[PDB]
Amino acid sequence: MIPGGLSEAKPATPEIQEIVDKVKPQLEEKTNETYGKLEAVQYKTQVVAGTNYYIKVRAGDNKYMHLKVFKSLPGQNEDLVLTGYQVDKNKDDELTGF
Repeated sequence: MIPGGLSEAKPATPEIQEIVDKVKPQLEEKTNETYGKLEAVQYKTQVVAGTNYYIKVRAGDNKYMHLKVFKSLPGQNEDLVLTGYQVDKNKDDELTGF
């Protein structure tokens, strides 16, 4: 029905890859490097004042990049955010909380 709180990793989808595909550029200048297609692989979602996001996304090459976005409900203007990301994080890195 409505499982809130960091749950297991739901396998990414077009929406998961959208969060990352929406913060991939926010990641380029928010870290100090340039990432590439973020082929989402899995993503942890939870609830609070909207819905945060966790996403183990393939950073193009064999490298990976964890992602942490926040959902600020539907309100036009800007939407979602890149609340964090574990750069250079490999697959073994389960998202767990973040």
